[PDB]
Amino acid sequence: AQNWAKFTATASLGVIHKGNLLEGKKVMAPYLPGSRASSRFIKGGSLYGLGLIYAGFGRDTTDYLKNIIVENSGTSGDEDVDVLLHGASLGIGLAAMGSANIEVYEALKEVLYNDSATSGEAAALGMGLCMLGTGKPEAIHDMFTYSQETQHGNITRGLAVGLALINYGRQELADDLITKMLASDESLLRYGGAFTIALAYAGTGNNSAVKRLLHVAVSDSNDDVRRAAVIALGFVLLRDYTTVPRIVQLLSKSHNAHVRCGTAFALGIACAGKGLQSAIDVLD
Amino acid sequence: TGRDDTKETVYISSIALLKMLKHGRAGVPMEVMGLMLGEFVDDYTVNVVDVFAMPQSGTGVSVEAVDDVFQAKMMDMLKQTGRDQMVVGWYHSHPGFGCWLSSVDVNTQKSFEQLNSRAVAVVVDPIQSVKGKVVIDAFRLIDTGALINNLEPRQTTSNTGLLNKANIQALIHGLNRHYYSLNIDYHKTAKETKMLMNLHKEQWQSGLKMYDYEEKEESNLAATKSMVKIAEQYSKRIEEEKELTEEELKTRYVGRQDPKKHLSETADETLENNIVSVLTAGVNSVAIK
Amino acid sequence: EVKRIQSVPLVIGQFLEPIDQNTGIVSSTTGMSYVVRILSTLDRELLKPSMSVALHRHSNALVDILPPDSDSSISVMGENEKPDVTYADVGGLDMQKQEIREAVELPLVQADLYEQIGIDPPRGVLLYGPPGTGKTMLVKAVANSTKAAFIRVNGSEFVHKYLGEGPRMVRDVFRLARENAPSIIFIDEVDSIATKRFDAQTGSDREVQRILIELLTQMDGFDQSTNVKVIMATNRADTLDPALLR
Amino acid sequence: NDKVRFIKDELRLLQEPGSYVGEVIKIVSDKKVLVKVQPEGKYIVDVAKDINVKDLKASQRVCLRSDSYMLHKVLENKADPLVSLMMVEKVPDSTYDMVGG
Amino acid sequence: NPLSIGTLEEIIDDDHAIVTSPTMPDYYVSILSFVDKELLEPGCSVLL
Amino acid sequence: MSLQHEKVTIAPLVLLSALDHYERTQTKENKRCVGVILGDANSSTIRVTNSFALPFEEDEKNSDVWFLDHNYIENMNEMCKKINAKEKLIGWYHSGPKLRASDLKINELFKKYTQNNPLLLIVDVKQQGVGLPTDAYVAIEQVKDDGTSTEKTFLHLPCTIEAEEAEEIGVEHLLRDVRDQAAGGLSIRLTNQLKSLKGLQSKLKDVVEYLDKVINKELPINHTILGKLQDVFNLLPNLGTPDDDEIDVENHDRINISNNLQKALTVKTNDELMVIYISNLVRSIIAFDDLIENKIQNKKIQEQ
Amino acid sequence: EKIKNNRQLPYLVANVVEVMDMNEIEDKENSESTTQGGNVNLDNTAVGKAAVVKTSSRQTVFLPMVGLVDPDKLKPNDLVGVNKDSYLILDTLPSEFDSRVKAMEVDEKPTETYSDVGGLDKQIEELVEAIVLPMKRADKFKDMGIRAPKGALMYGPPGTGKTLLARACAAQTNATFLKLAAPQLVQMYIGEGAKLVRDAFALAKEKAPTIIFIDELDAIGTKRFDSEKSGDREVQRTMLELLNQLDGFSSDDRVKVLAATNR
Amino acid sequence: PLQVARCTKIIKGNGESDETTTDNNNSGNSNSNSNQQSTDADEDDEDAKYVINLKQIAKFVVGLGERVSPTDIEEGMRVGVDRSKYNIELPLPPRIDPSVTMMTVE
Amino acid sequence: LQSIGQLIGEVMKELSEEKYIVKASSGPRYIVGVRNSVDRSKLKKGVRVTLDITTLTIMRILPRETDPLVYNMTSFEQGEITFDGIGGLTEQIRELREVIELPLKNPEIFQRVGIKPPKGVLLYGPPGTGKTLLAKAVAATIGANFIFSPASGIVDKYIGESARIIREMFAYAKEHEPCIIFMDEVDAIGGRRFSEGTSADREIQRTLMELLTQMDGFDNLGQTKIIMATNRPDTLDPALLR
Ligand SMILES: Nc1ncnc2c1ncn2[C@@H]1O[C@H](COP(=O)(O)OP(=O)(O)OP(=O)(O)O)[C@@H](O)[C@H]1O
Ligand SMILES: Nc1ncnc2c1ncn2[C@@H]1O[C@H](COP(=O)(O)OP(=O)(O)OP(=O)(O)O)[C@@H](O)[C@H]1O
Ligand SMILES: Nc1ncnc2c1ncn2[C@@H]1O[C@H](COP(=O)(O)OP(=O)(O)OP(=O)(O)O)[C@@H](O)[C@H]1O
Ligand SMILES: [Mg+2]
Ligand SMILES: [Mg+2]
Ligand SMILES: [Mg+2]
Repeated sequence: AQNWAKFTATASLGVIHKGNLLEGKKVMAPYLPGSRASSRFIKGGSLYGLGLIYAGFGRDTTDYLKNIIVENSGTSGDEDVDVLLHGASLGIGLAAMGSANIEVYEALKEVLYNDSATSGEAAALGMGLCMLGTGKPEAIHDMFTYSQETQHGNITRGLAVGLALINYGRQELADDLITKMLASDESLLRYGGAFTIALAYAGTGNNSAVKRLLHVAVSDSNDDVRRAAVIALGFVLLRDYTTVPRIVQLLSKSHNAHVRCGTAFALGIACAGKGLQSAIDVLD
Repeated sequence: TGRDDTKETVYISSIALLKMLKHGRAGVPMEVMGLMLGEFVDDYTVNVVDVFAMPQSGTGVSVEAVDDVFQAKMMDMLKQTGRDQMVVGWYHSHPGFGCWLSSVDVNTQKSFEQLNSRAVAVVVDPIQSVKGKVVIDAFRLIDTGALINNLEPRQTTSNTGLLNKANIQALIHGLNRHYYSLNIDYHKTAKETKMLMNLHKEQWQSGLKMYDYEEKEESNLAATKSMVKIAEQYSKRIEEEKELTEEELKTRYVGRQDPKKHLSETADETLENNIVSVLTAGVNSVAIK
Repeated sequence: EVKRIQSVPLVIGQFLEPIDQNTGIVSSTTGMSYVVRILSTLDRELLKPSMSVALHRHSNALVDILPPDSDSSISVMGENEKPDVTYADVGGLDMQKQEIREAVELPLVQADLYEQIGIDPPRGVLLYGPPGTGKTMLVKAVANSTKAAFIRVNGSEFVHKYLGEGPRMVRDVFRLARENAPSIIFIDEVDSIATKRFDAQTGSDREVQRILIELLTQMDGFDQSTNVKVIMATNRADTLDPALLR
Repeated sequence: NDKVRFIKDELRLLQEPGSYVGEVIKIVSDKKVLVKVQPEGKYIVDVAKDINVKDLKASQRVCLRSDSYMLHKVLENKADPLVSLMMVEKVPDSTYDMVGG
Repeated sequence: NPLSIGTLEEIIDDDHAIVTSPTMPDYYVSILSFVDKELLEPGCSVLL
Repeated sequence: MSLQHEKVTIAPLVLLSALDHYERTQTKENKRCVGVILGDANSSTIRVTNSFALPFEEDEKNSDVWFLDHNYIENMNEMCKKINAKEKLIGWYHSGPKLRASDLKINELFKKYTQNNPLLLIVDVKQQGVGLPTDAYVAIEQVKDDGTSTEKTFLHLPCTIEAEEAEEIGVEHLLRDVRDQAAGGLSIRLTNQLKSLKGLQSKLKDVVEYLDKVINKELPINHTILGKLQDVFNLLPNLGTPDDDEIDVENHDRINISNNLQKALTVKTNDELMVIYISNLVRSIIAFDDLIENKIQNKKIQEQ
Repeated sequence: EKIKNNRQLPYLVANVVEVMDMNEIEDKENSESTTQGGNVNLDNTAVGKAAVVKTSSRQTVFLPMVGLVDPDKLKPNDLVGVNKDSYLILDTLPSEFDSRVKAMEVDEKPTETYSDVGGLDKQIEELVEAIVLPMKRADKFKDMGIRAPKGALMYGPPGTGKTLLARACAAQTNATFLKLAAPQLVQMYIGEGAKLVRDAFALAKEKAPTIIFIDELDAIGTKRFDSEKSGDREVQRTMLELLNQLDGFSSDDRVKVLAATNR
Repeated sequence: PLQVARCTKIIKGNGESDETTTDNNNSGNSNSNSNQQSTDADEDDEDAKYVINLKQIAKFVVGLGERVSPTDIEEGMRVGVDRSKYNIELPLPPRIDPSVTMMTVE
Repeated sequence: LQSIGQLIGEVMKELSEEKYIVKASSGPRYIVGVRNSVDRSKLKKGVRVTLDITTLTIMRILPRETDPLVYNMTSFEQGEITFDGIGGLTEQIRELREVIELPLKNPEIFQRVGIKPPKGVLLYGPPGTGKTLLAKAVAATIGANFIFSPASGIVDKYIGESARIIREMFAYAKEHEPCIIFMDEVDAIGGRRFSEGTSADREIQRTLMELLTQMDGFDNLGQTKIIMATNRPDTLDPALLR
């Protein structure tokens, strides 16, 4: 393996070495930069991997990773710099998940303005992991507008869903944002639009949320947009999964592929907890 | 590592897409070509803003037909109007043949590939645009050394992507031993959309506007007359519909195409049309006087 | 989507035969046989019988039906003019003219009477003899008086100047006759199709030989219809094959 | 839904590269078969894994899709040129009930 | 694939031959690889 | 010159070209972009196939000073011949949003290029108008009959589109709207029916207020414009004439065809009602048989 | 530089069916005798003057004739080059023939003089009257005002040195010496054998005066053209074609036929 | 491969009227395309040219390769021309009329 | 250069006012569209049209198109010799004129008489008697449209192509009426029926049959006059003698 295939190997190690927090630093040591330098995928994939070990527990670790991001963000660098910078940014997201620190918000912001191709994606996601559920209005407003400024597609994708993550659990207070994201003519803003409804109204079978997601799924010709709406249903109807197979029978009837891809995923999420015999039968 | 490339998808703007078509239809059967003016950003977006057409040769498309002398002159003209940026490749037009690069087109491309490594070759088919879908595809040379190390998989990872086809045959052969094809998305802003949509001065001059009542008398007369004939086949037909197997009945007593469905369609089309014909008729009489 | 594919540009094939009902075999007018998809919302009951057909340009799919009236060799004269001559401008051969009003005129109008006696219908009509004899004059005459569609070829209107042109003409005239029956097919001279011997050791024979063989096949089908069977004329008396006279 | 989404699968089919009507003159047992595409040339060419070269026999009319020139399915309806020959010959239908004495 | 069958007019013994296909074009071929000069004799049907 | 002028057929590539060249000069805040218009003319319908930028400056403080580079245009035309040598200069695009009277002075310069009276095309870049967002004008010199001297003036030419066959499949290709300003189904045509009536309301309102201006604000009388408005009255329909009674009788005729057809569709559906009802009668047998059968299956699956 | 790209090899070959003609009115429509309908155009149906060509790919193409080739150099039956991948006429070419025809052409046959044809003095003087002297003393055909003889037959018993005299004394005087054979004229392809008589006389007329020495004369020296069930209708067909190209038809006086025969 | 052709007529490339570009007859003798312009009064177009007929039955005008000269190439002689763009590469033994003749040698 | 070549067909059969069937000159019959920049009433059968190669839509109507073989035949009209120059056979000139030159000049007096205007002359005699000279003498003096066609030079190598030549030759003489078509040395394609020999004998028959129906049948002629020059008329099919 080489390229991103080699990237995959190094960040898979930190799915395996999840937990055993004391020995997480140790096992990741010779793949961390300063003892690895053979390939830029290994050096970054240890940062992605290291975050995974410390996910949900990573308050100390957040400080340690933060030096590397500030270092390489006075530059936009070369593309070698990007692969390294990319795995630092996903890593601090995971470490600081649910923390609500402003330090991490601000740090990744300097990455986002570099406009790095792959690190911009990982920063955009990272803001959303750190600041899950807070509802800071400054965070919402800057991301949305920046989405139109950026010309790299990955960065838009990353921004769009990360807004959803920040407006988690906030229900009807997130309602104003939902309307701007849907009103757009940019597919990415709609792709992320679906997910904002999914996470804010998550686990409460609010009828208004399911209606938007349904209408949008059908009514847009754009492929990402369709797909995303379908996957969103599972999040909403997490509590009342009794109703999910009868609602989504419809989407699996239709022979558009992106629809059908998302229909499966919606059954995956919804009946994840405990199998429902019907769910399996529709997926066959 | 060396330097490691991944997928790209070529974003052909609305202005460029029509321009390529215009040039390709006009010079056919002769192969027509031209340079792509654009800008390259990201690692996944090749933005082709505009094209222009290079003078054609009877010696087709080749290494010596491009003309770099006329390019340098063309470049300055774009320079003074702010419409220069940086050249991102070339296009040419084959006629009745698929999207694929000929042996001569490999050698043309190889010279572009040295100058900019992110050079694309875009094949337009204009004799195959007679369908409701315009078949267009893009290619980009993968280096001879690369194929030995089998680095075509390297380009496929990091998304599922469309992995769309619209042509094979010659294309897939050439793919194995040279190039990697790129999928096509088209860019357009929310201004460009409205221009595209509007193709009528009959937006407000098409509901009060109407066809003479002679022509409506013809539609009424044809429609009523024919539905008798569909109705006589349906009568022969439904003397059955009580034997064994639907599929048999359809062959033997001519259930084919469904005469039941065919009568519904013919009735629905004229029924909806006359509501409009009256609806516009009365609207004019009452509002205008 | 599918309506733009239905419309033009289209090359004309001919439906040779079925092998499925959503897949057929056509020979196009490029001089190639193609296996093609067959689009729905079209005929299935004049489609499958040999008849002219539209196929799309480069895709090679049967996307439209083309009436058995169109792409014909010539059109009926039961809805145009007939040659305006009468059998009162025929002077002599009243003796030969008795047998031919017997062939044409009497089963066209009085088909019931032949079944009533139990006598077979009349069949094809041969006019043969040296060219002084007035053969044509009577055919022109009887076509006006009998009040039926009149059709028409000559065997150098079955000219093959493209490959597989010539057998397509045979299928055109006969299918058309059946459709607007009662009808009469005239083949003006057949000294090129009616050649006693053949070579078939070169390409130029075999196209004509195929015309002759197809000609025989459709006259055998033609029987027991209220059409009058082919009027035809020859020069010599030994143009005729023992196959075209049987 | 049944009417609109059948059509979209049907667009692929109509947009075929073309396909030809050949007949196998004789088999080669390396899973290649000598197939004379009938208005065109002779070609020795591999088959699909839907058919075997012992289901194909000389005088098998087959379909073969020119993108590799590879045989798909056999023609389920063959017609012999021997039918065309028998027609010329002609047998009048008669038993011993049309003679007597 | 496929194997374009032509009919061999004649070889010149130097590692080339003139063939005339049934599909009609004539081609100046090479006798080269898994084929010999003794296996090729007029009127034979050769595999291109 | 040529006096043959009728319509301006405009290709979609022309429309898009002037929006693009405006946005890549990034001219805004009422700063303009004037380029060349290319195409066929010496012809009654003026046929604009393509257009390209020309370097152009417009001064906004004083509007009576502008930059046009005469050298560029000739060079540029030569390179147009490379592309397609059926193109010559037949006019110029303006970037809108409207007609200006400083356009009269620009116009002089392009008479030493053309073989026709030069074309003025407003490509509105903000895409405003209830139909097409282009007005089209041509410069005429004429005596004025309201007792004043010979003016040079821009008289309106209608705008329509025709395009290449090739271009036409591309326009549709980018687009994915279902349209509501073009006609399709019944419901679509009701939406267009209403749009047309409100269109009429808008233009007609403007006529009443135009009349108001002449005699209270004092726009100059122009006999040529008001003269068509008189003809609106003479060609106007009337009520209770034997023409407007034919108009009712024709409605009664068409309504009867609609009645038979609604009823034909009802035949078809009552047959489809009986058919599915037979399907249910059939499926009843299967249902009965299934229950006795499922008895045997339950015990076996529990055994394993 | 554009023109030179197109001019460069290769290019396709067509003949000129006819020159159709179209008005130079591009300021509305063409109306030579065919009025144009619908829409008015500069140059999509209101084009300039026209050339119809027949290609060798088996088609015919209707183009506006090229503005660089004049309408005087286009006349029906000219052979002109045409662009290989379009179809515009670049240039004019001299009419090509078959390779059977190019065989007929001179190889510069050497003289062997009449003195090395021993004996037979009177016959040589008669044969010289026939071929040599209407060319030379063409001063005398213009004075006297007689017509030229269109050929001299040399017959007799075989082996009397017919062939040798002809070869020798034709090469002696200076004129085009064509090499044509009677048994050649009958070929296995129908009506190609006739065509080959027309190409031989064509070659004589470009290079006129020419003497066409026909070796043998008894292949086409067939006393039959009343036949019965044979391929002999092809044989006698090229005898009749010989008579049509010895039929007056202008610039044929200059061009003679020598012919040797044994029967 | 090479597309097998066969030459049908040597039309020598000077005196073919393969310059029409210069429309001037005031310059040159104008008996040939190299005598269309008298400044050089010499080569402005290839010295020798050829008309071939392919065995797909399509005639094209082809010229001189870089390894053949007109000593090598003659009328009636088979040639091989490059398959994609036609231009004489290599001369071949006389005619395609030969076939039974190759039997007769024993 | 920039005005590319378009392929020519002719209309076989109007199917509709938007859809026309053409037979091209590449071979294929198409259903083609119409561009609405030309007529739709001058598209009738037999009408020469050019159509596009890159959407196969009719661009425009064209006058008729006539073969270079029949253009060769017309460009032969030379021989400036007068009817004076026929010595001895001046009687034969009065006789020749009855059939050909009096209905040619004025067919109106032959209507009063009440017979069909006649056409056709056979010149037969033992050779060297100036049957060709007679053709060149009447070509000189009247000065009409003439077709001097060798009748064995209208056949060629290809098949069905000898029907195309002569069909359009009658097309030419109908247009440029009054026209006389000189068939000179008509004995090869004037031959007996045959057809128990080679395929050549069947080529004469297919061309001969095209000539018969085109002259008299359900197409007649009416101001075209035939002069047939044959050497012997015992070489001839009785159909053509008739
Ligand atoms: N019975 C008749 N009464 C009147 N005219 C006649 C009669 N018989 C023959 N004719 C005339 O003789 C001429 C030639 O005869 P016709 O046209 O019928 O030829 P045919 O015998 O079919 O020759 P072929 O063998 O070429 O077919 C015509 O003008 C025709 O009107
Ligand atoms: N009179 C002669 N003087 C010299 N040599 C002669 C003479 N007669 C015959 N020959 C020789 O015999 C050869 C054969 O005669 P040639 O071919 O010239 O003439 P011919 O009468 O047409 O006979 P054929 O056609 O039967 O060969 C001559 O080429 C020459 O070598
Ligand atoms: N009646 C005449 N008056 C004067 N000169 C004549 C006369 N008859 C013939 N000639 C001369 O004879 C020449 C040859 O006659 P021509 O070839 O035309 O004859 P034909 O009888 O058609 O024979 P064939 O077609 O078999 O050659 C004329 O060019 C002329 O010089
Ligand atoms: Mg007859
Ligand atoms: Mg001799
Ligand atoms: Mg004569």
